[PDB]
Formats: sequence, structure tokens, C-alpha cells
Amino acid sequence: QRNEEKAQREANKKIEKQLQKDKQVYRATHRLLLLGADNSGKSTIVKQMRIGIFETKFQVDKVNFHMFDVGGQRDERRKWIQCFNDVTAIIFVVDSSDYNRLQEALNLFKSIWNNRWLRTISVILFLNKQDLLAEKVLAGKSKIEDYFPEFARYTTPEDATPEPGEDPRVTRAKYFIRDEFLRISTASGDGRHYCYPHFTCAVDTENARRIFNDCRDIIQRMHLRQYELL
Amino acid sequence: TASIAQARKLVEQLKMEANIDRIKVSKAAADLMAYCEAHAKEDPLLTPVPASENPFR
Amino acid sequence: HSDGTFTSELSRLREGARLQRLLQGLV
Amino acid sequence: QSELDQLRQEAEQLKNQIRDARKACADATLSQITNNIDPVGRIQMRTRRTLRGHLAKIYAMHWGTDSRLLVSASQDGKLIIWDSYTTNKVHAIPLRSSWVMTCAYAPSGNYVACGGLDNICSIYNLKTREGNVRVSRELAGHTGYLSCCRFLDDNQIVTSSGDTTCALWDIETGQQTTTFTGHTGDVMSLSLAPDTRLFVSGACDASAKLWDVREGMCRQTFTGHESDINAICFFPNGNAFATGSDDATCRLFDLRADQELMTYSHDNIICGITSVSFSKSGRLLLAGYDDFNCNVWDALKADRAGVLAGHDNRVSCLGVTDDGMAVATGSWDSFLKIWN
Amino acid sequence: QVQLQESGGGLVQPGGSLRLSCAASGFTFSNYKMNWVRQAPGKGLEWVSDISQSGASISYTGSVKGRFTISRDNAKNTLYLQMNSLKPEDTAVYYCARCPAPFTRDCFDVTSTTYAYRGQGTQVTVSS
Amino acid sequence: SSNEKRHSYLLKLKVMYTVGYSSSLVMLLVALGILCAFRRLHCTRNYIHMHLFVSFILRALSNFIKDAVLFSSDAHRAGCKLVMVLFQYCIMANYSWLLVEGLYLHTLLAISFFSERKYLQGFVAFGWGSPAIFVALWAIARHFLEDVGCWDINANASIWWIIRGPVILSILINFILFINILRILMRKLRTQEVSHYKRLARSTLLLIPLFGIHYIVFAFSPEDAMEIQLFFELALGSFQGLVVAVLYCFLNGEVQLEVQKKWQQW
Repeated sequence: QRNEEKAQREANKKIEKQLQKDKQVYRATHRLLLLGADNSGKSTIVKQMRIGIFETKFQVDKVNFHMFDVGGQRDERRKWIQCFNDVTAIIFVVDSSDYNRLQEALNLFKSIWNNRWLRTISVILFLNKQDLLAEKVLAGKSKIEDYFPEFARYTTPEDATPEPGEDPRVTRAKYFIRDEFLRISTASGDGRHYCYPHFTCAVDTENARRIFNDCRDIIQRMHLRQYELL
Repeated sequence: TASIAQARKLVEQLKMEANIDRIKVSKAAADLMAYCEAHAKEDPLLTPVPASENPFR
Repeated sequence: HSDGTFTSELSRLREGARLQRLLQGLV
Repeated sequence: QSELDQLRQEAEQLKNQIRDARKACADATLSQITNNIDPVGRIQMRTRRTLRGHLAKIYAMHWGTDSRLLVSASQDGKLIIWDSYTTNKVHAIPLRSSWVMTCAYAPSGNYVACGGLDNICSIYNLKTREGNVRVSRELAGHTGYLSCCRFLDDNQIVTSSGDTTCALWDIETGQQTTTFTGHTGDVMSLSLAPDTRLFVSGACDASAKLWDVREGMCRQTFTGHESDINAICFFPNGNAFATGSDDATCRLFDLRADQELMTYSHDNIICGITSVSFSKSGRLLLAGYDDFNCNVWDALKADRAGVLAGHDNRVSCLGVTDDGMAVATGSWDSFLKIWN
Repeated sequence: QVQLQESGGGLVQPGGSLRLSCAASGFTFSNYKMNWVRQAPGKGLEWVSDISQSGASISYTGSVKGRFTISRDNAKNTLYLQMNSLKPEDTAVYYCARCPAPFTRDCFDVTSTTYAYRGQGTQVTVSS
Repeated sequence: SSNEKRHSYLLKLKVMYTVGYSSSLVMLLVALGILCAFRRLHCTRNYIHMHLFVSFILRALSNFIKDAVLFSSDAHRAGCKLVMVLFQYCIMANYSWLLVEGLYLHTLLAISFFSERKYLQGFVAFGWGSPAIFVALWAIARHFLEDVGCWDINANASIWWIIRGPVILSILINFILFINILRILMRKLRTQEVSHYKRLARSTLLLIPLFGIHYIVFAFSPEDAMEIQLFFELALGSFQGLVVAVLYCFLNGEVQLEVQKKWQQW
């Protein structure tokens, strides 16, 4: 017909210019995979990120982030997790005040860190509910050494900035919990991805900025690895 | 409670698969042989097609 | 820049050299 | 309570009965019956086209009955209908949910289907008169991610989900008309029989199940794999099928002898199969892998016959045309490659 | 078919020892990282111990470190958990779990409610 | 009798920088070919590498043309003046693309949340069109205020400053960006120790050729060391392209993998 073909080329022109308009939007927005447990408190975290699967959109310094709380799937996650091998970061929320379940968080971390399709994604680790851990430590009725026998031989590390007016046992507890994840993070993460641990509670307002800063750091290290400068 | 019905359904669905009519594996392989040997001529990947009829070249 | 400085210097020197050869030939 | 004990021993009794019945028909092997056939040699195929335009990983790809048009799903939110002859983009559909894991092209060509982590199967009208490609319908009712969907006609679609169940729908009404249960893991793949009267399914429990569509029961169950089954595809005559798994092997099963006919594996292959497909004759078995390339197997001697090594990332999906001339391969490198 | 049958376990008084065994079949045992998980009456499935393919790497939940000892016999396709000083908080159903994929260090979903490659479990009732 | 010292010195300098620009032209041609003949390498950084490689090739070719027209054995005034204008433009373009590459990496590590392809337009426009403005203004000032023979002798300082100020600013700004980039990288290594210093030194020695950092040594230098100044730059900054090419095309991982593909699986 030799006329159909140029109409096809015109449709292709329109489609491809729309596609390159959409590529600017796709590459300007950063996708975050929000993982956690029923007790971790991801709902309150996304309640701080004001502005089958749930999405929240927030903006920090005119940069757009889309965080995907998968939610309505059954408990097995080894297949759909692969759908997130491209995200900027995995935001991993942990209920730090629940020692009995901490070992199930660590293992989950240990499997996210070591998964073939997630072995380059960085994990922004939010140790949530710090006030609960504080009151549980000061109550004294719950011993971290009962669940983790390596807490008796542990001391507050050197680069450990405590909060003002904080009891030192609380500091030992929270930094031991953080170092439990950091050991997994360092045992296999060879500069290709890093864990960014933060201590947060349910009333903190600066979580979006923390994710913004960790995402900036991830991008900068990707650029510094492109140039073979690091 | 639920595991009872689970196991019962499992065993019943398993035995309802047992009264199927099976053949020998010899026939099950000869059938595939005969199919891929009868339809061998019209497979443009097994026997490559020259650029005259090939639309993707 | 340095290419320009080399060019200026070599040009000036060989100009002076041609002038000097003319001065020998004429005097 | 002896109820669980006696049901346990009843299940073991008749399960081992089925084991010996499967055993009481294995007179020989497919390898020794095809011990005299001719090898196909070395299947050399080249990248004829390379389709570009997807921004993110390609997760699914269905080949139209046109044997020319493609639909491809990428996890950036785009269904791109494609003309493979001219590499032109007929359509580009923006999706509501970016995380699509499957796509389907109606055998009549009027509608496409896609669904992912939103648990909804979206059907889009391609042949509208008012001049737009809009959402024809949203099939909701799964409680897990939708991993595969296939049209039986322009009114009925069968979709498999991560909630361990398959569902045959009625698109005009939007109501699920049949539910196929029995899998104990995520259902990953679907494959319809030539007459679309049966369909076989593979789940994340190392098991495949044959279902009758109209009644809604499971006819046969096949085991033999060691890990999750990622992809299933029928044999062109519909009396066999092939499964690809995370245990780095492929297996050909028969529907009449009811047991694994053949296994396609190699020691140098320790990555999982992501997709499989048969050539129009059934002599070649295409299998996409995690090692970034596809492998062409002689489906009767199990010796690998060729390699399709042109992709930079994980090979998601394979598709052989109805006429058997081309082989589309999608991948996580965002590029579709036609081979011939 | 993939099959994991557990043996051992039963009645012991606090301070007793038990050898839980897990006979594997239907797959290559030397490829998969193995796990012991448990479910005590009235709560969810919890991970107890794990051992890698060859058997060098080994880990425990922490409330069993020093008391439980995991050990695989690849040449015999068997997994073992030896428990020396049993406390009352160890009475539970004990399942032998396999890792999902055959050459990985990460094992997802082993403590899932209906994970497919898990055994039926042995009841270990520790009471005096 | 004097000035034979400087004449022989400049002739040997000519021999050596001819060798240098020849080797750099060869290697930059090979590198541009490898960067363009592989579509997987078509980054936004490799695009700027290609433009820098083009600027280096133009610098070398323009030096060859200027030599063949001027120092190889009153008409042809226009042709000679246009050769000199082309020469100055190519030199200034190489300096501007060194500055553009420094600015790209710095804005990539100091903002890192920006539309790269919208920045690419302004970066290429600046790199190829800031040379043009200054070289055109210099040629105008020469045609008007100092028009003697070919425009190959810089005898008026101001007319020469018009085209030497921009180059000095390029060098200084690119050095500042070099320092800030290394500060950022030291923070990256330190925050989140002998191997730290070793990696920092390696990333300094790989970043010196690509930014034109060896020019800050003899920027702001008296006429007393001019000779050795020339020597250094002309005898070694004529190999700069070469080493640059080599690294940013031959010791790269992405390039090596992509070329190994087509070489080995044919």
C-alpha cells in the first residue's frame, strides 16, 4: 500500500516522543521498597511521608519519591520481591523493642542483603519504636541477654553519639541492636551497597529528610563507582 | 480442625487421580517423535527458511 | 596558552633570523 | 486422635499405589526410544530485530496471532503493542499500577490483558471506534499478585495468581465464574491446551496441575522438580508439556503416561529457568535463564542445540510465533530481541 | 517428590537430651542450605538453627546457642539437631526446613505458615 | 650569535610535541571509535568523554595544520589568518571541554538530583561555543587593532589577554572543582586507614589527566621558566590526550567488557 507505512511511522513518531517525555518523569522519581512486619510500624512511617500494593508519594527538596508498601500479599515473598531489584533503596523498618521477634527481622535482613537480585540495593534501616525500647530497658523485666547471649560481653562502641539525657543501658541496648544488623551488612556488602541505620520513634518528623539524604548518598556512590573513583 | 479436612481433601483429590487411564511411556514417546517428525518440514527454526520468505531478515 | 606562546616565540625567532640573514646579504 | 494417623497412612498407601502405577508403565525412556533419531546439529540463530523503547525491565511478552504484532509489559507502567516487521510502536498504554508481571494478547486481536502486584487483571480495548485505547474492564477477586493471564476468547480469560489459585472469568460481566484450587504455593505460569479445553499450571511448590476449564477440577498432578516452577508451556499437540524451575532444570511431562518424560540440564547451568516455549514442530525447546541468555534444547535428545546470547540482564520471557518463524525474548535489560 | 521426614523428639524432663533427625529425599541434599524451625503451642513459627551446604557456616537463634548443635550428613541426606540441656521453653513442633533455591545463601519463607519444602514436624514435649 | 639556543630548543620541542600529538591523535581516534561503536556505553558521561576526545583530536590536527602552514618553508593573508583563528579556537575548545568535564563530575557529585539530559544541552553548548565567542572577539581585535602578517606573533598583551584569560580561568575553576570532588570522595571513604589514602591517591592520579590539573603548575608563572613551562606542557601535555584516552577508554571496566563480548563471541 506504501501509504499505510508512513501513517505507521507517524504513529511511531508520536508514541516515541511521548515515551521520551515519560522517561524524564521516570528517571526523576525514586522508587523505594518499604519492608517491615506487623509490629514494625511502617504505617506510622508512611504517615510521616505526607508529601495488592499501596503507594505513597512524597517530595523532599522538590525531589519526588514513590514508596511502595506491598501489603496485601500472602506471607511468602521470595517471588514478588524480585520485582524490586531496581528501586533506589529498601526502607526496612524493625520493631527494636520486641526482642523475641528481632531474630526474625535479622534473618529477613540477612536474606534481603544476600539475595541475587537485591545484592546491589542499599537498605535504609529504621529501628523504630525507640521510646518503647527505652521504657522496656529501664523497666528491667526483659533481658536482652536472654534472647541474645552476646549482649553480656558488649559495650557502647566508640562512634556512638547518645541522645541528651539518655541512660547508658539504653545506649548499650540500642547500639547492640543496631550492630546486630550492621554485622550482616558488613559481612557481605563490599562497597556495592550499604545499610543506613537510623534510630526513630513514632513522633519523629525528619524521616523523609533521612531517606532523602541516604538516597543522595546512594546516588553519589553510584556516580563515584561509574568513574571508577571508588 | 482445619487440618483434618485438609488431609481428607488431599487424599481424596489424590485418589481421584488414580482411576485415570494410563498408557505406556513407549507410546507417550513415540507420539512426540511422530509429531515432531510429521511437522518437521513447517518449522522455520529447525529447517531455516531462506531470506526470500523470511520476513525478519 | 602554551601552543600560542610556542607559536609566537618560534615565529618571532625565525623572523629575526630571516632579518639577520638579509642584513648579512645586504651589508 | 487416630483420624490424622489413619488419613496419613491412607494417603501414603494410595500415593505409593500411584507411585508403583507410574512405575508399572515405564517400560523404557524417551532417550532410548529416540536413541536412533537424527540430532538437529547446532541451531545458529541471530538477532534480526532489537526492540527499544521500554524504560525498565521487561517482565512479560505475549505474541499476537498476527505472528507480527507483540504486546510487552515492562515494570515502568507501559504496555507497548509492537509491530515486529517494522519495529514500530502501534500502541503505548500507560498503566495505573507500574508493577505488571504478565500480559496477554487476545487471539482475535481486539483486547490486551495485563496484571501484576495490584491483584487486578486489566483488559484494554484496542479496537475502539471513538479512537482511544482505554481500560475495558478490571477483574478483581484475587488475594495475591497475578502472575499469568491468557485469553480463551474475547469474553473468557483464565488468570493465575500468587494466592495459590487460578480463576476463569467472564469479561463481559466481570465476575469470576470458576476457581481452580489445589496448589500449595504461588502459581507462576499458565499454558492453555490447543483447543483451550484444558490448561496446565505450575506453582511455587515444585508441582504442576492439569485443569479442566468448564467443570473446574484438577485432573492430574505432576512432581519431579526440586524447586519452584517459574514457567510452563504446552507441547504443540497438547499431549505433553514442559516446565522450567529454579533448580536449574527443565522437564518434559506427558499427559497420558502421567510421569516426567525427560529432563534437560547441564552441570555448567546452575541458574534457574525463567521462561520456556516450544517451536511449532515441537523439536526445539526454548528456555530463558538467569545467566542472561536463552538455550535451545533438542527436546528429543535433551542435548543442548544452541544458545541465544545477546542480552545484558536476566531473560524474563520467551515467545514463539504461531507460524513458527520468529522467537521474541524479553529481558531485564529492557530490550526485546527477535531471533530467526 | 520433595520429602522431609522428621524423627525423634517426645517426652523429656528438664535437663535431658534429644537427637532430632530429618531424612531428606527428592533432591540433591548437598546443594541446599538446611534449617531447623519450630512452633511452640500457641505462637507462630520461629527459626531455630541453620547450616550451609557443605556444613562450615552454622547459626543459631540465640536462645539455643551452646545448647543445640546442628549437623548435616550430606552423604546420607540427613539433618541432625542435638539438644543437651532442655529447658521447659523448648516444647514445640520441630520442622526440618529446606532453602528455596539450590545455590543461594539467602533462604526466604522458611518460617512461613504453609511453606512447601518443610517437613511435618516432631513434637518435643519437655515437662517434669 | 644568540637566540640559536632558543631556536634549537624550540625545534626539538616541535619534534617532541609532534610525536606527542601524533600518538594522542591515534589513541583518541581508536577510543572515539570504540566509544561510538558500542551502544551499551552510550551513557551521559561517555557522551562527554566523546566530546572531550573530539576536542583533543581537533587540538592535535590544528597544531599539525598550523605547523604545516607557518613553519614549513604577501598573499594568502586571509588563509593564514583563518588558520590562526581555527588554531586558537581548537585550543580554547580543548580547554573548555576539560572545564566542562570537571563541571559535569562536580555537579554530579554535589547536586546529584538533577535532569542530566537537560544539563547536557547547556554543557555541550558551553563547551563548543564559549571558545567561539572569545576566539571571534580576538580575531576582531586583531583585524582592527593589531593586524601584522599572519596573526602568529603575540606582541600586544591585551589582545593576547582576551584569549589567555579565559584559559587561565578554565584551569583555576577546574582545579577548584578537582579539590571539592576529592573532598567529597574523602568524606565517602572516611565517613561511611592506609588503604583509604591509597584509594584517594589513585583517584587523584586518575583524575589529574581528565581535568587538566597539570596546567595549574605553570599557570601564573613568570617568563623566566617559560622554556621549561613550554617543555613540560608541550612535551607532556601533548601526551595528555593519549593517557586520558587510554584510561577513560582502555582501563575502564564497562568498555573492556563490551569489547571483550564482540571480540570473543564474535
